[PDB]
Amino acid sequence: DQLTMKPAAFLHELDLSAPARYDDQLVRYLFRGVGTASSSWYKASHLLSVPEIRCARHGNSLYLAEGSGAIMSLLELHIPHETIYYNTLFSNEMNPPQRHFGPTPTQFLNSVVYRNLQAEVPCKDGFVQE
Amino acid sequence: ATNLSLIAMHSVREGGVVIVKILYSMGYYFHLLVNLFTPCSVKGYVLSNGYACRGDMECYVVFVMGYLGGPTFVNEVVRMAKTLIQRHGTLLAKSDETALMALFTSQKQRVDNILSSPLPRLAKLLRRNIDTALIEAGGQPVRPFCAESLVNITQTTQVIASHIDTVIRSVIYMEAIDGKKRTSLKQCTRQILEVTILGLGPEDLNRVGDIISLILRGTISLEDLIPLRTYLKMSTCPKYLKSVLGLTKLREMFSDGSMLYLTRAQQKFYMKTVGNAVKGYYNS
Repeated sequence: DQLTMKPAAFLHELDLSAPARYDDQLVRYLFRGVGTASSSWYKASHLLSVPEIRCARHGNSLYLAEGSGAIMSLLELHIPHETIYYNTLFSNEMNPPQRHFGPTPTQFLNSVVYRNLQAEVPCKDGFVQE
Repeated sequence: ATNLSLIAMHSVREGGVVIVKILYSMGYYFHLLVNLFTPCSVKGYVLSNGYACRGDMECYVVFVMGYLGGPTFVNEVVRMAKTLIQRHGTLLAKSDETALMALFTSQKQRVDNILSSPLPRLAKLLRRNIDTALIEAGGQPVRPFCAESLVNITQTTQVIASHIDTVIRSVIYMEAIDGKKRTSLKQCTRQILEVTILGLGPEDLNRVGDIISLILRGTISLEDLIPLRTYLKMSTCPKYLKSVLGLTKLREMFSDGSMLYLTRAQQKFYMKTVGNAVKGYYNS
């Protein structure tokens, strides 16, 4: 919990109307023990501290260049959206022999949102997602 | 950045959220995204917890989209921001970037304070991780491959004794080739490592520090995982091993016959395994 407290996790709001000026640690992998495919959505857990992200329901949700969808898994758990769109750098040479399937994020297939999708369970705002 | 700007300006409704991961040592691209989204958006944010800290100030940037006029307005905002990034300028402020630099230096110092803590304080920090409630929305602990090869401290040491007995008997029935025996002994070494991190509870911390040092070193010798004479005390038929092969040949077989080099990501995997071992994810 101490990695996301105040002297590490900050919320620096930017200056809006400023004029046009002219100017190897393997130890931290002890904390990354959940998730066998990806390990990079602890950074996205800081995004739930923002209230304005959680005040963005009832719409679409574009996701760009995930590759594992764990950020998409977490955020579509806690902030549901109707239709989910998904993008990834994916060359078509990556396929196995005699197989044909496009970009499939591994941990998002294991996510609770996707299992509510295949079982067609309504979300926590009470609708079936897509 | 032009592509990201066009996609966000076409796709996002008013009051929508645009979250972009970014470094900060790539300053040019940072100022360019500031140029492309700052006339478009009404809010700005920079946020970064301790996990992004590499030494290059990685962070998320969150814009909140206000109104956007039309394709004339889209072309004008994109062209004006390209003009401003051409003339060595940006909409970013001075006091804002200095407070940003102060927050990043504070984050780097605090990360160095957390990582360089004592090992009982490391245990106190690992037991209080937020991986329990939030991240387990289907998230699984990073279990090693022998964790799926078990059915059920000292009985773990008995299992290790039986395992090394079986592997040395395989070495005996080999010659009754050299790199292949090294391959079998490296796999034995790897499984001893995985069973060891299975055995790493939140109580025995000397083995925790020793396994962390073995991972950080780069190679693993079987002399470090268990001593020669300590294992032969814990063995079953040590006299047969001394008669057939002997302490010279078995001493050659422990350390230098199974010197297991790792990759980067294998070291990452085992550090994740040690962290889960401290968090109480293998002994229930």
